[PDB]
Amino acid sequence: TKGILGRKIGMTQVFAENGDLIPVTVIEAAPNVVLQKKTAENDGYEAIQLGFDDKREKLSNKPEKGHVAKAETAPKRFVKELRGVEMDAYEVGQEVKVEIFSAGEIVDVTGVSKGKGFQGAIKRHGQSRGPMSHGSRYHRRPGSMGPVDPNRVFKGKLLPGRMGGEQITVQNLEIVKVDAERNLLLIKGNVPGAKKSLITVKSAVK
Amino acid sequence: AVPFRRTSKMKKRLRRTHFKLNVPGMTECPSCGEMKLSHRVCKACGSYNGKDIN
Amino acid sequence: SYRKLGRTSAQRKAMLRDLTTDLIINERIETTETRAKELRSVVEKMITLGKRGDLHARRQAAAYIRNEVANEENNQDALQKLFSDIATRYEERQGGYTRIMKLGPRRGDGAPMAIIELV
Amino acid sequence: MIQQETRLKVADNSGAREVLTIKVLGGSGRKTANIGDVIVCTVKQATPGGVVKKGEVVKAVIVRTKSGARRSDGSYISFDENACVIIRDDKSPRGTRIFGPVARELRENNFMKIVSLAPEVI
Amino acid sequence: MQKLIEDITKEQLRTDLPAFRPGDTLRVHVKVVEGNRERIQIFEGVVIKRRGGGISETFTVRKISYGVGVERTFPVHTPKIAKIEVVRYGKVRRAKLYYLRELRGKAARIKEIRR
RNA sequence: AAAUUCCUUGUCGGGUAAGUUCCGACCCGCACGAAAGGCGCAACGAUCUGGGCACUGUCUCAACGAGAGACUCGGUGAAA
RNA sequence: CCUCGAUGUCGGCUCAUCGCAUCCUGGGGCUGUAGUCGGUCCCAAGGGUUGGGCUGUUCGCCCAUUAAAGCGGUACGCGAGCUGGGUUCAGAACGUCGUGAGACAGUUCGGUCCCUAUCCGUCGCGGGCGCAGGAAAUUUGAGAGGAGCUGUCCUUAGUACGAGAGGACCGGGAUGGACGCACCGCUGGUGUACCAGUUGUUCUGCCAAGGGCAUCGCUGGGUAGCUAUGUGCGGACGGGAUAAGUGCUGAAAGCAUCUAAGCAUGAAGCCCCCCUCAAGAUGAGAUUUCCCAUUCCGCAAGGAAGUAAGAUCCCUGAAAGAUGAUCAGGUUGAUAGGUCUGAGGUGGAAGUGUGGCGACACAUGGAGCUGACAGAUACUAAUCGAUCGAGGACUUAACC
Repeated sequence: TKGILGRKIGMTQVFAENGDLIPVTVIEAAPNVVLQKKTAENDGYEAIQLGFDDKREKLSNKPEKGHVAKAETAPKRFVKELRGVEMDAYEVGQEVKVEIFSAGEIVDVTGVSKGKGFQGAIKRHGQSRGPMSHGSRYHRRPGSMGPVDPNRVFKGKLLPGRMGGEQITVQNLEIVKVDAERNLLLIKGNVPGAKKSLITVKSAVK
Repeated sequence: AVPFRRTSKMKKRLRRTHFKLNVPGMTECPSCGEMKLSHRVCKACGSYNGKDIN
Repeated sequence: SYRKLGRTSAQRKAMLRDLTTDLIINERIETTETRAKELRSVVEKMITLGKRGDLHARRQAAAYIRNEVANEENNQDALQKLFSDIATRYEERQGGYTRIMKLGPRRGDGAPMAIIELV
Repeated sequence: MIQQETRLKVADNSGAREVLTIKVLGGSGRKTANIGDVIVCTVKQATPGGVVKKGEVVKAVIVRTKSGARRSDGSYISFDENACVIIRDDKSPRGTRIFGPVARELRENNFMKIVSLAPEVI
Repeated sequence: MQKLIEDITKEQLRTDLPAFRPGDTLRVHVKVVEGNRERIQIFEGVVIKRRGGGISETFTVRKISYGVGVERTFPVHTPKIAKIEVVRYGKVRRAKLYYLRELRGKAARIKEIRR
């Protein structure tokens, strides 16, 4: 189950070998460096930590410096592991590139969403509001709590609070273009997150 | 909209436990003698990153 | 974005115009922290408009700057002072004409005071 | 997008002048029928000579709309005014001929007798 | 990222279009596939808008055909348009000629400029 | 079948895709009726009821923007 | 029988939650089941269960859909959440009753719906402490939540069946409906420090050029951002154990028998596979890396007092935000503002010249201007400082 992790640059529009158009997200993915290989003999599972981007020496403290310096290219900004892979081809200190993907496969794309702040019932849960008129003073408001008899409101009544800022995976996204020397993936569709945010990319579980 | 029972003095003090104000972030002035906030002009000295402010 | 300073758009335009012309007059200004931070960009726009010197920039700066008297016994307005003396002082620099220095907070407001100076 | 309770131009010489939509054909409740789909409509206003009079319930096909259609090519069709063509219980229209231009999206469904009767297709 | 997006789009944005502004008449030869055929059909109209940039730039034209206005929007930089000819330039003051929807029948007089 | 009719959405017709409300006609008028006036009636009504042309966030279905509160800080500081 | 020192009624809106006596979908028995059609019964509550006309209406009747348009409980759910149409105050009138004042579960027109949330509750965000050191990261997952619905067409094939009409089970392929999640590249919307036109008056001494006020004066476009009606994706293939049912072998009870012993198969249902939260899971998990064992005292139960790894106070901000918080940065630096180069948007600036009597038009010139957009640049601001922060008990296996 191949996978890399990069950042969201933005959106383009790519003609695909015909008059037809493809909405494309452009993902810059620099070569990811393997930092450490979690094996079940001492960890109980099978995973591998991929690191991405390069921090400065003022930004990076000594625990990150040592943990990279087991097999060292440079201290890394985004460190995130992934599971369910073969382990003999992956080695510590090995670089994985976007060339391991091709322009035909089917991708799960995972990112942390945009933030919408404290924003309430109608915007948050997609529910309806009452009339603007005929004298009704009830609009933009959550609802009724529920029945009288339990003498409380039930658990999980959906209310105002904070939207966004959560990790969400879109499924079955399709690679359109892979660019080797400019380190790009170009994916059909739209991926969660604001610009320059971290998004990881996996071969989809079909 | 009406308090059913009075809040006891214990619950009153437990709610007031987060009502303190902290000490201002303070720094000794390099032109000496007085004590200043950080990133602010000293009131007695009239100096900020050296030299006078007039 | 830009700050709104708790007042409508026409009041904001009038207040920023009065503040930028009074900074051109007095060459140092005491305002609150956010009025200072919003004044900095507009005064640098006026100064780099005056540094060009042509009449189109003259008419733009006259569209923005209030008609207040800048010097005694010389009949020099704020526009003429800005163009002549400020460009004459400021050919060499580019960018960064202003300084913001924080002061202690206001007695009646607790509003953080601030000094705008022109170097 | 054509809703319930829309009045439409009638594009053929079937004797109908204006129609009022009842319910868009589709799933359980459907909000809209963009172009090409069939609707159930009543003849609100009628030509004095013709085969259908004012106020019976017919099944029409939408021909052209103000909010147009999106091609697979990324290009777009947008007409000026909403207009429809009455068909009868089968895929063919009962009008003798069609006025006005007709969209291309009728051709991908089996609307050969309308898209041939059209004087210009865009 | 603007230079990187320009570097990606630079290989496939088309180059042979003539420079037409919004608000002049024009003809588009669009290729259409009816019978698994390759034929081109012609659309003569006045350019109402041209918006966007790069590949994202789109433009639309408006043609009054048989008593009904038909407004057709293409992406500009597309392969499915064979060739674009301009026949008459126009003199307009707006950048987007939205009033030609309401105006109809030679109150919509686009004055030629011969440039 | 009315400001009066429970049976009652009386029956037929017009209007509407569909009309317990509306209009026109019949009269078995529970329980109209001639100064507690009967029946008409142009103009008039912030009256009540039914329909149509324009027009629209009233709605399908919500979205953004501005100001005053709300929220943070400084001052003063109640009530059931 | 509780409540009349007040327990707010019918209907509708907003929000749902449950039962199964199932409306659809799933799996089946029987048939007076020639095949989708049907009727009854069994298992099954996982999800779904439409818009309108009339009426104050639930309830009904009707039009047009749908696969289906379920029945009920929760103070005939929900009025410190909303509306007030009818009811159930004062006005007025019709029929009727009364000699009258008046009265009708008879009608009709009009009729003030108060409250700043203390405690539980629920939805979000923080501070503190704990986890026999102090930190920086990365995770295992007990345990929660969410999702879980279906049509149409083609082919299998006018094939099985049925003189005919009609018309399949099982299996593949495309595609849509309603919901859900994400994001502005497109279509659009908004876009009150963007651009342009223009009316009235007034101001900058006048012309030209501008400013103020008139909802942003109005009107035509519109950058960033937020956005749906726009775009992409989703509920799929599957595994285990079952429900009804179908069974295999097989005595009790030499036969027979799905049964007591054994052995299988079989649902949209249960548990996984999908997605998210999740070590306060006090049962405080695990891996990797860094500091590691310093000063005084009662001399040792242990105190206090400077530190290392590391954060913080303060400051520049946003991809975050009610404030805290999280994240990007703090002078060996690109965090923000400027300046320059650009993308986009308006659309042809001012000044001169020419044509004209003039309103005006052309040339200079895709010009001028430009808020949030992306690059370069140390020009101004993120200065000098201070604060918090480890030294580690008894037993076994085994070593200094």
